[PDB]
Amino acid sequence: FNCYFPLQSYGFQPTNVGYQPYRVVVLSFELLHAPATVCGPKKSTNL
Amino acid sequence: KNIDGYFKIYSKHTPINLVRDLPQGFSALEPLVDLPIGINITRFQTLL
Ligand SMILES: *[C@@H]1O[C@H](CO)[C@@H](O)[C@H](O)[C@H]1NC(C)=O
Repeated sequence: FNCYFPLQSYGFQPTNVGYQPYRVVVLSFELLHAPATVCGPKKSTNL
Repeated sequence: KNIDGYFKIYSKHTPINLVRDLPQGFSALEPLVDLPIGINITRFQTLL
């Protein structure tokens, strides 16, 4: 009805500078007190 | 057991010829692998 579909298919197509779609990624880090599951690379050195 | 979020599993496989009770000897259960689970434990049961 008047209150209509709030979703809409994006205006891109295999045919479709401001209208260029950009991809985005985020690594949501849960900083709560918990066991470590993701840590950085510790580049070892020669002995 | 689980402490500070890291599950510590200990195991030991040794032979014995006795069926009455626990035999004489000493054995230290070795933690083979650490598991980061972080779960509370107050109850448990055996699945047979
Ligand atoms: C462990 O107990 C605490 C007590 O407040 C609770 O907040 C937590 O959710 C419990 N852990 C799990 C995995 O439910």
